[PDB]
Amino acid sequence: AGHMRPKRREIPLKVLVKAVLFACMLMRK
Amino acid sequence: ADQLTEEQIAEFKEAFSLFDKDGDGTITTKELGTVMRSLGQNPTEAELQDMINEVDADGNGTIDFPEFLTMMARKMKDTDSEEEIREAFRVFAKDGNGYISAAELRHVMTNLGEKLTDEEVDEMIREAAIDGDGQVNYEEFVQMMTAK
Repeated sequence: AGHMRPKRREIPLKVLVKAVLFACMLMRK
Repeated sequence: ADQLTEEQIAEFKEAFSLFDKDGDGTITTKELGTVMRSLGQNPTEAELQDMINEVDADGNGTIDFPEFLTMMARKMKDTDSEEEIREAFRVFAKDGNGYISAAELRHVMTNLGEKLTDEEVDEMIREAAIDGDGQVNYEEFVQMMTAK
């Protein structure tokens, strides 16, 4: 079908937005 | 006990300094209000003293690391995870659309007005280099939230 297989070299951010998707629950109407 | 795996602690760690100006090891109201405002809520002075009241960890207007998230951690208990992730996008997406940019990382923090260098982001920029262009829309922005 089509293989690509990702590689790991650098670490992710998962906070500079996650620390924004986290506070979007405090008062979501 | 204090520091877990990189992506496990990645959120509350970095979001640990988000509020913590003083950082007695807790989160204060004067902080929680400086936080919220960047999401698109009504900038109230008591909103921060009120937000820590009901989610009171110490109740001196301070919230700890396991409590502030108890609401996103709640979304982990509740299956409301489907309708929130698209509005949680709106958090950063004030355009109601959202385009592919790795530079977004720098717009979120500066949305609060954080200060970073060209090399700091050259790495944080390359930490997201896709295909070889370097831009990322709602696909990696939500996946950033949908993935643990």
